[PDB]
Amino acid sequence: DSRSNAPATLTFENMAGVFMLVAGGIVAGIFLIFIEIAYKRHK
Amino acid sequence: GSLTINEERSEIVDFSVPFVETGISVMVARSNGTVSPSAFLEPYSPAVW
Repeated sequence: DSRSNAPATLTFENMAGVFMLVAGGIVAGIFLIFIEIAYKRHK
Repeated sequence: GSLTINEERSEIVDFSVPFVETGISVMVARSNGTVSPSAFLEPYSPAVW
């Protein structure tokens, strides 16, 4: 049949660019919250 | 009345001169403006969902 319905569907590319933002949240904080924890805690 | 002149019938009966200018045309149902979103989940392919 002939349809050509919807001149888009948001790619799984730009959302990855959005997915990359939260990923940096998952990777960054732990390393700080773990490593720097040794410093501010003892002295 | 509305009698369309023709060659298939001018044989078995005569015909006078016409008094109109008619053509043949196609008539179709009304013109309507309606949108086509099937489901609201349309803007996103299920790959991202």
